[PDB]
Amino acid sequence: NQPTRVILFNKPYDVLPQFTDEAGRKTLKEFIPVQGVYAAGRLDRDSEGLLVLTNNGALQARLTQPGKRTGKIYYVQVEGIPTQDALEALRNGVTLNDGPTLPAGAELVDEPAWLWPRNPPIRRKSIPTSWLKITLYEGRNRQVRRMTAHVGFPTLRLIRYAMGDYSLDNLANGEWREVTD
Repeated sequence: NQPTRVILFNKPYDVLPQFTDEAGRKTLKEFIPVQGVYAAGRLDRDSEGLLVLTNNGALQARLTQPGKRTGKIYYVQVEGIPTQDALEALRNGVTLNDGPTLPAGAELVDEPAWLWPRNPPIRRKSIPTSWLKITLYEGRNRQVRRMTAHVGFPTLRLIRYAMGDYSLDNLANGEWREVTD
């Protein structure tokens, strides 16, 4: 039948997680000259980082089926310096307009050594920023951005480092690699 194709991509900012043309927007066609693969877990246009692309239904389901509790690790740049109480809330649960969140990982971290510049750069001189490592097991709309804002520390930049088995290890922004066996 259809030979399996699995590709990992480090998605740039302002690129859609798709191959289909979308008027006025940049897509994966500019980066990955492969047809027939699509996202196993879409990553927002204004997010960056790990995108898994495949043609295989089993893998798609494994990674995306609602309720599968697929783990995702994000590095998030936020305004201010989150308090211990705020981080505890992120770990335990907050209630968004669509309901409570599941328990999560949330830790204050150093700016990652592997970070690349964003073009354009983030959104101020007199206000510090911080980095969080957030580990989620759900995939609701703009979830990390909504959670951080909820507890008082809006997101400026969002990078998905890992999803399921996969990570960005050794993948520059805009680069892809094939996963084979």
